[PDB]
Amino acid sequence: RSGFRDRKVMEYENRIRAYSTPDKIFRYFATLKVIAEVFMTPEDFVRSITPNEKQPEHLGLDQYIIKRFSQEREKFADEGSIFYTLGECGLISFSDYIFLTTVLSTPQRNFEIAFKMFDLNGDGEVDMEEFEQVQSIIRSQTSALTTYFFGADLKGKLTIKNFLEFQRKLQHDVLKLEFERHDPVDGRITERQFGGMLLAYSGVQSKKLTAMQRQLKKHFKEGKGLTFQEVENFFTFLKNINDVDTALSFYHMAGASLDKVTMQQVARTVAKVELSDHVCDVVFALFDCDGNGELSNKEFVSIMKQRLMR
Amino acid sequence: FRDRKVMEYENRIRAYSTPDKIFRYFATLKVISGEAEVFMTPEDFVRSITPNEKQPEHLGLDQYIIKRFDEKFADEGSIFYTLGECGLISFSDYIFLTTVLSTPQRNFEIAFKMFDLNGDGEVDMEEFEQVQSIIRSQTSMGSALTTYFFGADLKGKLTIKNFLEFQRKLQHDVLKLEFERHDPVDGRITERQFGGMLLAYSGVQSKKLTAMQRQLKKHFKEGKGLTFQEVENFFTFLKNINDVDTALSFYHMAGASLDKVTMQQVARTVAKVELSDHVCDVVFALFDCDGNGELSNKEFVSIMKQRLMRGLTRLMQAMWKCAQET
Amino acid sequence: KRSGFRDRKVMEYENRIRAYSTPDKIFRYFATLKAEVFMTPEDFVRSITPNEKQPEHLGLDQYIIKRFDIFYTLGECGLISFSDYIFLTTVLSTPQRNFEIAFKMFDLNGDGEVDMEEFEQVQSIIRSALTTYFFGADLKGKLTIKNFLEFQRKLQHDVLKLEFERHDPVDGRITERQFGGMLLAYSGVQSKKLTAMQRQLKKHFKEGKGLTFQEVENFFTFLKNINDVDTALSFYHMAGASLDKVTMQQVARTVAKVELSDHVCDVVFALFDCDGNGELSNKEFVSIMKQRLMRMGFTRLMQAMWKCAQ
Amino acid sequence: RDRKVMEYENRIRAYSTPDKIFRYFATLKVIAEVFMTPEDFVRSITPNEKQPEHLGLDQYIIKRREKFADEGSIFYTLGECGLISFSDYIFLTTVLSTPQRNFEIAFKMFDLNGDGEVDMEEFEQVQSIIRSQTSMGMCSALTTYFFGADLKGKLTIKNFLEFQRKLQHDVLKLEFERHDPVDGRITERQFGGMLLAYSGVQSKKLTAMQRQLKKHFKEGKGLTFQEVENFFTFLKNINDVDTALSFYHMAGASLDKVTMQQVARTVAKVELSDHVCDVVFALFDSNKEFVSIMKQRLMRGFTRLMQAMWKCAQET
Amino acid sequence: RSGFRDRKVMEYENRIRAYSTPDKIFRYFATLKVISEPGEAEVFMTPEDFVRSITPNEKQPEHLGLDQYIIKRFDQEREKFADEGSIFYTLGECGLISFSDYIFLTTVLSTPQRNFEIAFKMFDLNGDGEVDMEEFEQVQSIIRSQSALTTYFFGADLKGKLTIKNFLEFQRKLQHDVLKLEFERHDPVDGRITERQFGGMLLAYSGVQSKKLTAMQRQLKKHFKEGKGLTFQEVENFFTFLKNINDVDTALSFYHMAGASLDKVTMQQVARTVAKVELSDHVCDVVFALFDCDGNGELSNKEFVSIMKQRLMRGLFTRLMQAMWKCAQE
Amino acid sequence: RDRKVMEYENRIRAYSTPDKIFRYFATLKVIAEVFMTPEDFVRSITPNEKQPEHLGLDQYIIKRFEREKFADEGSIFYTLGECGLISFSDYIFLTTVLSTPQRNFEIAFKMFDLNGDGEVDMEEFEQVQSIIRSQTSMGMRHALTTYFFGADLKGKLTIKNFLEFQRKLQHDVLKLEFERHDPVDGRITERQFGGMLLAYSGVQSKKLTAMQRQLKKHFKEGKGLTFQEVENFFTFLKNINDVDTALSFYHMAGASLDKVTMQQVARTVAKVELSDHVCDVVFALFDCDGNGELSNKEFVSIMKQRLMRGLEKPKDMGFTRLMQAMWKCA
Repeated sequence: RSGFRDRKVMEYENRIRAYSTPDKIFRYFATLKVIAEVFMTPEDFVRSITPNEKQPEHLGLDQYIIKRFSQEREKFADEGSIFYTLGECGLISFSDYIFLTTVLSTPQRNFEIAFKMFDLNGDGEVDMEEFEQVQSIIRSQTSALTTYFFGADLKGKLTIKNFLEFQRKLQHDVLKLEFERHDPVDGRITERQFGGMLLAYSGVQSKKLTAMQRQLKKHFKEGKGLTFQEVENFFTFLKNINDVDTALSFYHMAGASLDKVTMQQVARTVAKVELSDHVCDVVFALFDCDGNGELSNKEFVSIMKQRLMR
Repeated sequence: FRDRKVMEYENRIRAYSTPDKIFRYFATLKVISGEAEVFMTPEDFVRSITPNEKQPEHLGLDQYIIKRFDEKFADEGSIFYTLGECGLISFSDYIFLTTVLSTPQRNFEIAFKMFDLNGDGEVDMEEFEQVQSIIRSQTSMGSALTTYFFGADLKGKLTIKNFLEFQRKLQHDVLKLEFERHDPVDGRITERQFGGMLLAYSGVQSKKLTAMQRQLKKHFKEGKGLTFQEVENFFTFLKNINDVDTALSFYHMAGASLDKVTMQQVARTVAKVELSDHVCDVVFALFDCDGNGELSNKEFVSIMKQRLMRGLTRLMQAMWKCAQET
Repeated sequence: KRSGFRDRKVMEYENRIRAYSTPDKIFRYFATLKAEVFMTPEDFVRSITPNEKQPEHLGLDQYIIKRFDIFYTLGECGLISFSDYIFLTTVLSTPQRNFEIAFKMFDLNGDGEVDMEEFEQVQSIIRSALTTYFFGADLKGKLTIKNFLEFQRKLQHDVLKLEFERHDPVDGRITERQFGGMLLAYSGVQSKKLTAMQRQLKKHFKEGKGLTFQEVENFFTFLKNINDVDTALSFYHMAGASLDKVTMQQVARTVAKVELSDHVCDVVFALFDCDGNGELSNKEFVSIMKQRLMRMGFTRLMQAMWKCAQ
Repeated sequence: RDRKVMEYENRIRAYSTPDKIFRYFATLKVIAEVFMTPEDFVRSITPNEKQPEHLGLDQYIIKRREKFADEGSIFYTLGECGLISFSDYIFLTTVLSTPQRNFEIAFKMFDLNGDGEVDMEEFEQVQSIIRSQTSMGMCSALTTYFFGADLKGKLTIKNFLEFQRKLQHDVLKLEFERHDPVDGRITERQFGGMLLAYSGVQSKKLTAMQRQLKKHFKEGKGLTFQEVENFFTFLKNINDVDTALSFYHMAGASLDKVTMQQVARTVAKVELSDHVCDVVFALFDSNKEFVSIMKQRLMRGFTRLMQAMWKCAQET
Repeated sequence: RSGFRDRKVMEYENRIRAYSTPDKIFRYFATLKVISEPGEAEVFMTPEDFVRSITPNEKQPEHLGLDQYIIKRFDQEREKFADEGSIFYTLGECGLISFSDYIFLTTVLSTPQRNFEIAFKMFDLNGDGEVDMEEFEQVQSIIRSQSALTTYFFGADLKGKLTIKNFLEFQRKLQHDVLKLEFERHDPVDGRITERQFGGMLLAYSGVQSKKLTAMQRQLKKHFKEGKGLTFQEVENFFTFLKNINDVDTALSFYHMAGASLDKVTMQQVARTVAKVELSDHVCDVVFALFDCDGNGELSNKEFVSIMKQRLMRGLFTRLMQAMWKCAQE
Repeated sequence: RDRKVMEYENRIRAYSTPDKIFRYFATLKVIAEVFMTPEDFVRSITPNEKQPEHLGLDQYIIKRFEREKFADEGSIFYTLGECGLISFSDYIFLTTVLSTPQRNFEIAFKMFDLNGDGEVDMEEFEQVQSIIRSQTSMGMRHALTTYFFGADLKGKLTIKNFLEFQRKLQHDVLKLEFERHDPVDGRITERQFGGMLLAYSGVQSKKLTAMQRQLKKHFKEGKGLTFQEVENFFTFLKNINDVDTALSFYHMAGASLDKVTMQQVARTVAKVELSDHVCDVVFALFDCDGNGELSNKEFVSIMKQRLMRGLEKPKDMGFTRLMQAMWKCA
């Protein structure tokens, strides 16, 4: 089969994603050349950070699609998408690319502080140039919209409250696109796809997704599917693994069973979010010990941390 | 060796013996009433959790100082009174007080929410016994003040707020005893004792303590002294080292010199607290590269952490159990 | 509700009495009759079994009441006075070895003759109605290590049946979980390790066929030679062999001179194999058994090493 | 020179590979296979005893029906006229240390009916196992001996334990002889050097004994070999001898020369002659301590627990 | 029900193979007792016997056994005992193996090329390694330490040198000729072997893994690779693949850390690059049914390269403990 | 006093992070970036070498950005880009090239070039390193790319060229280790070469004196070893595996492990000529006791830890040496 080609193709695509210069990555994943400069569609962007999704055949390295340069022009983004704030109509310039990749992987922690740095008294404000600095610094651990951030004149102040909102939102749209790049029939994704998602940033544990489908097959949960809401609530649960971690440990030490009920519980009390009953059966299929239903917390929290961190 | 062989020993006990073996060693009183119980004074309590402090050699392991079931032992106010006795700490009070010293706020909050399913966090009496019990299964180690917490009927509840305050004052009362064991003079502490206090939970680091009294003196900055407030404050700035750490890192990179000012500025923005202009002399004295005012932030955040964390291959603990019982 | 928290605190207390109180304090708490206070065979087995809740109404100094109408050799109709307790306990515990040496201490030129006032002294030593049975009606009779061992030996058989009846068997058979729990008895919260047994059993079709009391006593005498059963299983392993249901049988046959039913094996290997193989965990097994059979340092210095090894 | 020489040797004994130990104490070479003689054997495991300096380190003596052992010393069943090959050294050293219990359980694995019979190749596996946990582990004419000349016979624990029992004995006579018995007796002091052969300070607590056996006119009598042996036999029991002494202790009776010979007859079923006891108290006086020494002497500040660990490990 | 009797018999025989003298072994597995005039006789083993005595778990014909043989009366005109051109012919007799040749072959089938190249170099300081007759006798003694073919090696006059290049080839044949005899010893049908019999060869030298074999057929039954059979050639390649377990153990470790899955594919890959051999899809299909993890096509590499090197050699906190159990010694 | 200092260092070289280690032994700061002089690099891996008491812990010689040259012409270090200065970045790479076996790179490179011996593009090489680092005790905590993959980075690297880089590096570092002993005329001391051998070895630093006394009574004491003498000895060492078996055979063969045989083993097993003097020193401290006999076992052992630069992450006596200390306290 031509499946030994995919294997070598992803290995390659992956190697780029994690060792090549920002530049090269871009010239690989981005599929649009506009007359003349290259841009990557939201889909491309996301596919550049997800490490296993293949690149469209004849597109690829230094091979893009030629597109001839009002409210009647092409639109790749969508209603609300933070990708419009990027000037174009949902297209991401190489420049926008760096910014965005570094606003995706850095913690609120860092920004909150780095901002407070330029507002010794206020809670955190930055002008057009101050911000340019907060990046050079933050980028050391990894005018499209400049006007969007500081009025049209560039004398506007950027607030940590607004930025966090900006990030907390970029993350939403990115997370949705990942749910989208799986073809959801009626808004639902497979119990297998959902796992593919939860394990993306991990080894070839892609084989334990079979250990899952069996577990579900047995208990008659073999095929409902996971809607985005369900997927998303899990991921807002995941932003707290730290608290969820130390919280799942106490339930352990207190001699309770780390089963579906206590996970749903640690979600309400530690992350103030209601988990779907199915998400838990699926987050268990592939995370309990072996059939146990005993959420192997150590192993869980681990994976989730790199998933949560891309 | 006359003192080091002694200390280096006591320091091993604190660090590896059973809570018990530690309590019998450091505790100084044994109150009689045909039955008797061993009580450690607040003084002993602090000495049992702060290394490099010799116990009265005459007292020591199982050697106490008999009293007659009455006479107060702790300062005027100290949370050590809520303990029922008059400043005394029974083996219970001890195991409890120490576990309420090492576990961070975070953990109690999360632990308390494990009961007030629909609210900030309210734990009744039997739910509390169940929170410590759980919390203790992590601490280095692992009737009088229960009324103080749940009324005299025991039917009241505790709040994660009031308990965090209880813990805040326990940490304060301790900080003051650790400050007292240094013989203040008009409320001042040696530039060397405060230094000592910092390197306290480290090792033979006590040689860089003399490399400090030399540098601190070439600059004529040894003699002004340090008040408990000056000190208490530095320690409130310590409670946020994680944010301090990752705050200095940006300043450093962003270019700025990590000098006496930057520290004080970071202490304000990131830790909402003022750092004594002289406290910084002592900190930089023994934490800056060398002559320069440039502080060695990486090493600073290192020590400061283990200082903030008195105690929290832990086979060595299990090989000890088997090195004596064999 | 907290009906369990209050229960687990009840047990914990009862277990601290049983493990710290004077023989006096003990007997009073469990003894359920009243004159002089006695404890039937049910009371006795319970006063030496941890995690067995005493009928609350009764408990401390609260016993039923009745008028004067091998637990029979004691005197009464199966009821055990207090002296008999302080005796039968010291007997049920101290091993053969000790009595032989205490007896061969008064019969230098034999195996161990012991008259009445010599038995008294033997008891006293060890510790730190039926006597008319042991030494004739004139008390000038003598007791042999042979008869005495036969005494203890039978007592041990009757106190062992007592636990087998303390599970209400259906047609002589007792539950797989009932037998397996009977073992773990003297240990920790390992009571949740049985749930993992019922699983290992349910998989290979063998979850309730039944365990004849005979199978239970044929497995206990097997647990008598542990010290050799251990040194033997260890010679097997080292000899490249495999510690499996086959061999465990062999050993029980040769070294203990007894037969182990394949079933009892499966229940044992169920909750003692290396988490699902067949490879008995000899070291771990012999440990629990020795503590089970009993009712110090470098014992944990080992498990600590293996954890860190991972 | 001595205090330094001996130490060196003791070390070899205690830390060198069997090969390097053998080649040291071994003194011969026949034609070329280096053999060691009973003398040499006992001298290898007896600490504080020096080797003929001219010989020693890879230094032997060349030879080419000259007997080297007593009339019926087990060292005859080895094939030679009393010599011990390298193989016979390894075999014997593990038969000396390893306890009966260990040999019985092994033999009993290969014997469902009886108590412990073993064909040739089985004896080889049980010996592979046994030796793979002896301090020494960390062909011979014997096998024609144990299993007929056809190699089809079976060994009994009775018959093996009996062999091992005789070996122990026959080495004791070699130890007790390597002292110089006059008329067949050994100095009060000599039998003391044996009891304390496995401890540091000898001549310290020794001369204190001589002082005490003088104060009580109990010296110069000399100890026979039967006496000395009857003692060590008593020694191969300290485990029960302990739980025995303690019992007499609590029972009220004082632990004296009498209640001891009393324990002897019941725990090891042997008669300790009076003089043997006078000598023991002479330098012991405290059951708790006493046992300890007789422990390290019976066996022969903890880098040994690391070894207990390799063992547990080898058995899990 | 009585497959038990079958095991004690099976064990007894390995114990003879592992802990007996070469003689007692020869006297047990050997099956021919050739007699001649007037009253002198000798015992020989056929190649089928020789191979059986080294391959554990194969039962010896009940009625034959210890000292029990087939009596043959002394005979290019007489009967042969081995395929056309089986080294066993270079031995002199017609495939028969004398007690002496038994001691030989055993010490040669085992030991590594390395050891032989080094021992030869000792006698040809300037050269690659030549050996006359007496020296070769020495090498054998050196290796072993813890009449018709001698001519075949050193000319008809014993005045001949033997080269490593050559001798090693002899070794190479011996090894190969034995492998065929082991394969053949599983009654092939149309030169192909059962799936179970292949596992048989692979687990041959391991303990009592004989129940995993059953676990295997099941694994195989699900994915319909139930009974296609294995050619000898398919086998011999997996076996020369094994002659590299080292470069393969470290190769699989890297593929592991490098992210990649240890599937039926990467093994093929590993064999290609590392051992310059091509593994057959079916061979891998059997290997995984015997070594996949829970049964998810994930090679348990660790325990695999472990069981295989034992098979490669025909060997008849564990180490993390072994280390310090001596480290405290140094 | 001087002891308490050294201990610290080793203890840092042993447990500290690849950064704490770097900021300690590196001696420059260019304006701003920290660097280490080849002298520093070597100094950081060789245990017991003292760091200029005025530098160390975060201290450096501030330097200002045919300029200041820091290494004997030709040195590989120059390929690092700068004038011979090793940057932390390149510090790790270099320590992970020195410690690991040639075998590994060979295998590792095969994964990315099925056809040939092995090639590796710029990013594929990033993977090899990454993986290979998981091994080393350095990277188990923690410029030239252009030299490697052309200027455009679109080039390829060979195993050959690379192994050539590794080869040339192991050398230049051995030269620097040599020079950092204060050679006169180009000769180290009988005692300093012995030092070199037992460098990454235990605290056996009280046997050099037993060695100087031995060389003494034999008029060995006082001639010195050249660098070539030492080099060939280390090249000899690049095969202690075959030399271990080679010595072991000569032994059983019956030959004595003397200065003459260890000279013949150097030739046939490594195609290198050992000099009498290097032999005299090796034997001076590695002979059994008195006879010229080599204690080959103990010899190979030590030489191995030395051949490993002590950079081979072995948790063997790890938790042991430490937990042993506990003992010597209770």
